[PDB]
Amino acid sequence: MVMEKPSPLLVGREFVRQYYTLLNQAPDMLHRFYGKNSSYVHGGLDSNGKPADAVYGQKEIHRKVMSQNFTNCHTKIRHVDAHATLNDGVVVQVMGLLSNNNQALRRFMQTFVLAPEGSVANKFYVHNDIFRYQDEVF
Amino acid sequence: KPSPLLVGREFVRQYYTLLNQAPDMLHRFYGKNSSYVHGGLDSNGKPADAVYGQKEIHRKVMSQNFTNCHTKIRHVDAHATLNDGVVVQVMGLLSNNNQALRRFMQTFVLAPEGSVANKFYVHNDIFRYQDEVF
Amino acid sequence: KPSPLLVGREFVRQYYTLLNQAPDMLHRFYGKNSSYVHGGLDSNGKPADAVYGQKEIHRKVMSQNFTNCHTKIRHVDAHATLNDGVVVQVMGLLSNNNQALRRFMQTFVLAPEGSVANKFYVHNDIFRYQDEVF
Amino acid sequence: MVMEKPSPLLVGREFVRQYYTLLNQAPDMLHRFYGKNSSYVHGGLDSNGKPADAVYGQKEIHRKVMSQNFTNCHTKIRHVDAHATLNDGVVVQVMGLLSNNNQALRRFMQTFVLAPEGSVANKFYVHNDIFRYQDEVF
Amino acid sequence: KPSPLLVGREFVRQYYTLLNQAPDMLHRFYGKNSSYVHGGLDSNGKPADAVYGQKEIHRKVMSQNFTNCHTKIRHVDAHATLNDGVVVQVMGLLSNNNQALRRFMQTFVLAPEGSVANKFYVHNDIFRYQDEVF
Amino acid sequence: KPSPLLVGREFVRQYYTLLNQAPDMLHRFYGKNSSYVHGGLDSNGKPADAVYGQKEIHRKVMSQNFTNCHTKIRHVDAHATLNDGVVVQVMGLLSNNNQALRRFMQTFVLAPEGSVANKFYVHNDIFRYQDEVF
Amino acid sequence: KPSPLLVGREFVRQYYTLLNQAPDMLHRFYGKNSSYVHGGLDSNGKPADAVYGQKEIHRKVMSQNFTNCHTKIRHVDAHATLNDGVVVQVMGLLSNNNQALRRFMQTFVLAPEGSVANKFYVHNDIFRYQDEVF
Amino acid sequence: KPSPLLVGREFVRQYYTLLNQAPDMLHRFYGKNSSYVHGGLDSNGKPADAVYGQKEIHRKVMSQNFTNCHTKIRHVDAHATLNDGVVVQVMGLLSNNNQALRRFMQTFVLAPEGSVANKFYVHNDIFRYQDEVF
Amino acid sequence: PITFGDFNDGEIESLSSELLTFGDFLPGEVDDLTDSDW
Amino acid sequence: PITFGDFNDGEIESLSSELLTFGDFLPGEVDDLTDSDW
Amino acid sequence: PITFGDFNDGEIESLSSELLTFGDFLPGEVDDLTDSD
Amino acid sequence: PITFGDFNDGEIESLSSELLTFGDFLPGEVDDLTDSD
Repeated sequence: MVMEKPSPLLVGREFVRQYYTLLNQAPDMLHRFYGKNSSYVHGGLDSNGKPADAVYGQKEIHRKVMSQNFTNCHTKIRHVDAHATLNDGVVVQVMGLLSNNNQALRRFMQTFVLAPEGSVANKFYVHNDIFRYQDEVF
Repeated sequence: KPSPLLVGREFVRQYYTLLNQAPDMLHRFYGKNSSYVHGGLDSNGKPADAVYGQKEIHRKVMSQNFTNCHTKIRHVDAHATLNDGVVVQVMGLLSNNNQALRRFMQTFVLAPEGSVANKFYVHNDIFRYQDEVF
Repeated sequence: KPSPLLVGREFVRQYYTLLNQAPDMLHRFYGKNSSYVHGGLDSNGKPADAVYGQKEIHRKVMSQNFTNCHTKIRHVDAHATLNDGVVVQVMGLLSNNNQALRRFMQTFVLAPEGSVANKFYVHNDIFRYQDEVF
Repeated sequence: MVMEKPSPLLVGREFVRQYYTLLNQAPDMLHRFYGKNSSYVHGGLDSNGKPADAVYGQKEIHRKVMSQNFTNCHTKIRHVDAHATLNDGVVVQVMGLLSNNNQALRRFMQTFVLAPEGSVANKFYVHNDIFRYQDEVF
Repeated sequence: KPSPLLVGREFVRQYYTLLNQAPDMLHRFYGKNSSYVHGGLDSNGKPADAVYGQKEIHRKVMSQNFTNCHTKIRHVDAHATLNDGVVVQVMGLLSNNNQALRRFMQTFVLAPEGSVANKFYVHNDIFRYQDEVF
Repeated sequence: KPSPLLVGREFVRQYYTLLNQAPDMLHRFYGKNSSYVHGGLDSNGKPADAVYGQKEIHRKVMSQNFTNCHTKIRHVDAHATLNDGVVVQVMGLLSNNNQALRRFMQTFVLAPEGSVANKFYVHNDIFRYQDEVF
Repeated sequence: KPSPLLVGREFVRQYYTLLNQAPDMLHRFYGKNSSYVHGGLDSNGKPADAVYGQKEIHRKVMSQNFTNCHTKIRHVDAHATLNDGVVVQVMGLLSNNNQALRRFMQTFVLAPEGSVANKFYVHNDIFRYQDEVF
Repeated sequence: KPSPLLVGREFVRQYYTLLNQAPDMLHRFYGKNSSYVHGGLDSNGKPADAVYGQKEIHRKVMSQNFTNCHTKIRHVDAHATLNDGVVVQVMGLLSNNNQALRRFMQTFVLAPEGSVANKFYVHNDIFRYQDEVF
Repeated sequence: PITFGDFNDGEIESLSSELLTFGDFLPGEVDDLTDSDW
Repeated sequence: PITFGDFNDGEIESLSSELLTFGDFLPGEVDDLTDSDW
Repeated sequence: PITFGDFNDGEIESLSSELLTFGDFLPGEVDDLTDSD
Repeated sequence: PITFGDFNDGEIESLSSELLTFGDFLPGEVDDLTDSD
């Protein structure tokens, strides 16, 4: 009955579950997860051969997220490992499979950094998101 | 007609492989009005109430958050039960998200279908950890 | 129609009372078509196979020769099953001949007689000591 | 609530408690603890120097119990060890201190054998009682 | 005025010597309206009802039936408390009838007496083994 | 006048909730002449002596630096004492900074404020990790 | 007099099907004076010690506890040896517990049982992965 | 300069009073580079190992855990060793845990601290129960 | 009236309900004589 | 109105009764977008 | 009738029942789902 | 003022406290009860 507060591991696992369920169902609402100074890169590839750079905000990450069509995405998580970091933040490492538009499942590797909003207790926003398919890099 | 041992062993293999690979597809193992515990504990520190109905089983399965749920089968015992059912007692170890392996037991009651022969739907699925009680 | 939880709890109490008060009449709990295994090992190390039939069950009980077995039922969970049957999963500690307690996992399957109300027989009995298989 | 008919150790401890409480209060009722074939010797010394012999019954054990005129007896058990024996009986081994009529405490050893009555379950009677003071022996 | 540590240590020594020698004489340690919750298991198993007053305390002590109850004092803490009382928490091992030593805690609240200074009577005595809980 | 059992249970849950969530304001529990000890060791291995005073208690709490303390309360027993005060005897497991749980033994003594009804403060706090002193 | 290639193919298909299906009954392939050496389990797992007899072979196989071990045979070479024995060297991809496919070599030396014609038992069984060596 | 017999008598009375009353702070009699050999058990009770320093000496004394020990001093011999040290050899009866009185010898070699005059610390402490030899 | 096997209702109780007794002292009669102190 | 320490009534539950929340979604407002599924 | 160990012809071939299905899964649909994924 | 170790004058002497009593016992009667039987 002792309420306590969520551990970093449980927080990270809950965030992974919430993030990928929302992405699979309503990708357009994904932009609500991030913040004003939230850096985001999601398996990009520019017209040069090197991985794409990262966005550093809200409007432009929403624009990127619309740029990727992100329809009927199926995700299969093989590894979520979370730990505590500076300012009660949680650093999360995720590995698994992702498939967009019902294509073949491709191996993805990702790193989240969640930070507290401060004013509201037990509220976290995605300060950092680093996602790469290990097929356009390996 | 196959051996109850045969049915139990094959179901154990299929269930504990599909649990690792695609846990979201586990709901297709059960049928209408099937009991599925697997809670271990609840908010009040008590064995979770059974969830009935494929929708409820799927919801609870998704809530459990099985990621790379490895299973270490120590023993599987299958016996014939009423209405050409099979009762399977599976004991072993389980590790979710590559965590520490915990001892577990699971009781499966698989009922058949008068329509399709050699087809079984899990009527009862009871799961418990050793540490949560001892 | 009493609750399956109460049915399983009452049966567990009676069975573990007769395990030591009077193991001679333990076979009266089992029906003609009934499976029984109580955690045995063979020369090769595989767990002992279950026996069938009330008389074979009685003979196996006598071979086990329970002498004042002491029970501590850590957990018992009973649920509904085919033909209003009950499946009971019990976890606890059993000590034989006043020796050290041993952890055990068990599954009972009780099927109604169909002759008189609220009467059950042990269709299936799967007992397993933890240390023997883990 | 498993009934779980009592273990020999608990049976023996309960018998010891009951014996040395009933003897402490009403030693007259002591005769009721025995039966027809109850042999009893209680730290006796005949007019020879050798320990006294044993009684083998009910009327003469009653007579003997009144003979040692037990009264305001203070007994302190230092050791009780009970084990199962033939015919569901329990063999009990007791050591401690006993003082009769408010004299000095005496080092005592004792061996009980309790046997089931047969008709009433969980009922025992003292088939054998062997009690000796150390000083009369050592 | 003596130190709370002093009173606690002296009472611990006297209590765990008189417990070994003359357990029937423990009833005098306590007084009117004093709690003595030393106990094991009950129908519920976890909670033991307190006994108040020297009458119930002596009855409960005789029910416990200490014989050669050896005590193994690992640690004693004594601090001051209300009305110049002493609260002492003592942890260690207990062995009744020369059996296996079991880990235990006991909390005493040495309440003073207003009639005569430097006197103390145990207003609260709480006992709990480790194995019965964990 | 609520039951001392409920008083102790509510205080236990509140105390561990604040010991985990916001350890900064843990000192607000205690009073002017309150004693505190939370399982320390000196050079020679003797368990650390208690500290007195609200400010010294706050200092000791900060030195202990409880970070995300996960606790499982195995047993609580609260009972009446002097001046309607309550003594609480708690047993359980506690782990700070998300390492493994450590078995702990604890005694609280809570005294009424005498100004506001149904108000209590921690007069005494004794905490000992089992492995440290056993 | 069955062809050595034929008996090698029959044994390889039978052994791997049974291994994927019923790891418990893997010991049945062996007997007395049979050497079984595999990847090896230890504190570090590097020292892979050979075990002999059905007792140790079954114990080691259950310790390795293959679960849904999928085997894709790439090559099989069977040849004749002393006492009309058959030596089998096998290449394939083995994926245990739904891990990745890993190259391996399994070398069998099969001896005739003597009593029943066209009956063989695994006299020598040397298993060696690829990644752990290279 | 204090008399050797006087200091021997004072130390013996003080040391045994501390041992009977508060065994916890028994280590305070010793310091650094002090040898303490006092019965003890390694695996059978025969291997007795000396310990050094207040750390080890207190740990050994607490492992011994004297409870209420009545030390009846029969004889005391004090003499002057080197560098104004004192050697004490004591005969008496020791009863630990309210057990039977047993004879013993305890040879102390005390050295002055050096800073404070008329101050000594136990440099060497050789204790031996008489009923371990003979 | 919940029964198991061929056991009558309350057959298990009647059989396993007897309390530990000594000599012929009915379970409890020794307690009074025993607690005859204050 | 039972209070412990100098804490105000209900302050304890006020501080400890914050459900685990993620992003800008309200508590329980992220699981509703994923109902109507199998 | 070439069998190995304490086996006769019939046992493991019957112990590998490819026709057995559970739930609504089509025969082998679960297997394929696990393989190559 | 002869003391040993870190002890000052008479802290152990205060520790003794023979006059401490508990319950209804006369001073030292429990000691006398237990040491000699």
